[PDB]
Amino acid sequence: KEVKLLLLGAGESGKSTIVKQMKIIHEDGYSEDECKQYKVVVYSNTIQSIIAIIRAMGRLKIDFGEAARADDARQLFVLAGSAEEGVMTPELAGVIKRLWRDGGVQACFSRSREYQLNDSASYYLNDLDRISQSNYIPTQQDVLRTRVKTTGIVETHFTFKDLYFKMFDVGGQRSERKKWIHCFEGVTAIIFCVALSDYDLVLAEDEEMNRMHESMKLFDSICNNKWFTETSIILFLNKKDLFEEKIKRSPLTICYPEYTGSNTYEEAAAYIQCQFEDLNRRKDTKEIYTHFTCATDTKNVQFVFDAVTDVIIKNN
Amino acid sequence: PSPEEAQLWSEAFDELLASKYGLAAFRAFLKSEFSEENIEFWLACEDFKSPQKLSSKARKIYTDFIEKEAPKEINIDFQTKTLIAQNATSGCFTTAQKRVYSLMENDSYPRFLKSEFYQDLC
Ligand SMILES: Nc1nc2c(ncn2[C@@H]2O[C@H](COP(=O)(O)OP(=O)(O)O)[C@@H](O)[C@H]2O)c(=O)[nH]1
Ligand code: ALF
Ligand SMILES: [Mg+2]
Repeated sequence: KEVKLLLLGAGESGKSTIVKQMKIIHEDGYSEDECKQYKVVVYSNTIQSIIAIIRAMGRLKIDFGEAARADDARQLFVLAGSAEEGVMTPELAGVIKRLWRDGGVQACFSRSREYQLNDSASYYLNDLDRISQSNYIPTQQDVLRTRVKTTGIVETHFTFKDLYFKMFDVGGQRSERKKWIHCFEGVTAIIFCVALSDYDLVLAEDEEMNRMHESMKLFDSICNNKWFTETSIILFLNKKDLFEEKIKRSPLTICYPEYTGSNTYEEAAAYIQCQFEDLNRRKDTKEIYTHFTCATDTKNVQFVFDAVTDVIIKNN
Repeated sequence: PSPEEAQLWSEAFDELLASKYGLAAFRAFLKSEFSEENIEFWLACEDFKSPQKLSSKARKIYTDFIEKEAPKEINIDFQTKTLIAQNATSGCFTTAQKRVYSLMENDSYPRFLKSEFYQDLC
């Protein structure tokens, strides 16, 4: 039989990354050429990431560790305009390196919640020497880490345990959600993605809205929507890794002002799970299959999906 | 088609948008991924880029592409939307055009190259 899988969630929640993991886990991975094609994206991601930090410093009133970085900071924008796909020159690499080691820049990086910084910034920036090589071919992790904004609706086909999986990947931004109705008919399961780490961040499309609340309001909308009654609502509480790192530094009370609990992984994660699971109104009738995932980790996604599939197999 | 002409589009995105038949093939693809408002907005931005007509065209474009819950609401961030909203001038949409351009180039355009609709033509 055929399965209509629908990947939903607010922007930057991890939908498209899960879609890549289906390719990795169920279709012999990415070829070398396929990886080479992401070289340009990895450079773009890296370059924009450092630029984001620099831009923020002025707004947030943060100064460079060494006054000599001002040169490099301006030199970043000069060479960002020239040094184009698909080569990072040694000069640019050195500029980005110096800026990234600088204490003022690091200060600003640490306050990234006050602006919009790619999740993968430090992943790439801390790995600059490797990626900056002219002979550099991105790894699968590099590919999985890349950020490319999904716009519209994209359909994928794969097979697993004798099931024809029709998978639908959509854009998560407010502007995109009108379009979601185009793939609501005949849905077997929805995998709703929540970026755990978004609890202290604000929406790129509205900087007065806390991301986690946007995700909550959205899930409430979907979860209780009467046309997904005969439809498996799987919840991926995603980015557990970034979350595990965040919760030691940034208090969850930014998101939930009433939360009297500790800032440790399992207690916080448990609290967030409740906030979503409590929004379910057909609690007597409808079951929510929640999982804590790391979309960029193949072993994790493979385990969780294997589980997800078994749910569907039993529930159909 | 050719495929001389056709083949050429995978080298760079400007080729595709520059050609008549190619631009039509891509709009067809975006329509199939329900992301066609991007190509439309860009196509609008070029006709945009008289001041009574510059004033005129701007409002029509805003209602169609930029207002909240607009029919063809494009996928840009809030920092870009506001500076767009605040700023009847020629270089007005430049930033928005560039963002949408990138949106198509980075996401849709690669998938267009791997579709059979282009793979056959080529
Ligand atoms: N560290 C980490 N990064 C993630 C995880 N899930 C997604 N990302 C990254 O977050 C960014 C946004 O992911 P994406 O799937 O494009 O978001 P989408 O808009 O919902 O499709 C990308 O750069 C991903 O590599 C995760 O579980 N852990
Ligand atoms: F929801 Al997205 F890229 F922001 F798929
Ligand atoms: Mg996506």
